[PDB]
Amino acid sequence: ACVFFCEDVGSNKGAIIGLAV
Amino acid sequence: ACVFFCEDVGSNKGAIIGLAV
Amino acid sequence: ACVFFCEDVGSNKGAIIGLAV
Amino acid sequence: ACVFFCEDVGSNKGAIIGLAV
Amino acid sequence: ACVFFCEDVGSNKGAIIGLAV
Amino acid sequence: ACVFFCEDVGSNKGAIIGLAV
Amino acid sequence: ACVFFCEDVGSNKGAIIGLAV
Amino acid sequence: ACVFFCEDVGSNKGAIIGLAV
Amino acid sequence: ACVFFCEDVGSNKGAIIGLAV
Amino acid sequence: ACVFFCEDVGSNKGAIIGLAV
Amino acid sequence: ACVFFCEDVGSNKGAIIGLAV
Amino acid sequence: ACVFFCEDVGSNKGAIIGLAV
Repeated sequence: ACVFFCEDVGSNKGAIIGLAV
Repeated sequence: ACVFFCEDVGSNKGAIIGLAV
Repeated sequence: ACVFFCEDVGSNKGAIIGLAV
Repeated sequence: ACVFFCEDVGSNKGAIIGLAV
Repeated sequence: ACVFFCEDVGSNKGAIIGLAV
Repeated sequence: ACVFFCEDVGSNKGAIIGLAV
Repeated sequence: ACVFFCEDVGSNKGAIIGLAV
Repeated sequence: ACVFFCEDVGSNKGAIIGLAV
Repeated sequence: ACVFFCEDVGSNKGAIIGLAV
Repeated sequence: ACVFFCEDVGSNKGAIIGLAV
Repeated sequence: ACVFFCEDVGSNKGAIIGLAV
Repeated sequence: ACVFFCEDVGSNKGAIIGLAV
């Protein structure tokens, strides 16, 4: 899998986290 | 806006994320 | 302290975050 | 949205920047 | 000086670049 | 192209690498 | 090729960018 | 798990890769 | 706190370092 | 020595790793 | 060995650098 | 100019810093 660096929609500040896809 | 790499306050968690400002 | 990159235990969508250790 | 680290197309410049998607 | 990672307003794609301040 | 961070399929020790996509 | 981080000659606001060398 | 950035001893160039631990 | 990248005042060889702000 | 972030030549793999020089 | 991104102790300086371990 | 990420020889720990060249 790969890590996407995306805003967390489950965060009221749209913090950019790593998403493991 | 800017993206800064910061520890998210308010917790013990120690998470460092991209904050959009 | 150092910046670690770890899976966020508890997160429900396989998140990877910086961590201040 | 996500931020990817990509070479900006269309040029010779070779610039790599954060693209917001 | 420091490098801020910010959207370029002189870019029609808001590409995130390093700004030297 | 963009820099992706993905697991290295085939690698025997769970390696994560940049990938030029 | 390698990712270099260099000042963008020509840019009018002291920009620093990745560069594919 | 976390990603350690370490030389690969299974590489004759000691390339630094992400190790998933 | 956030990771800034700044010139190291005092350093005699134009060093750029992370800075915990 | 320096660490550069480069695509490892010789292959199709597209791996980008830290090279020590 | 590994490279970690850590604040260098012993000072007020707040410098974050790559430590080789 | 560009930033090289190199061990500081004026450091007894060979810490990797950004060198402005």
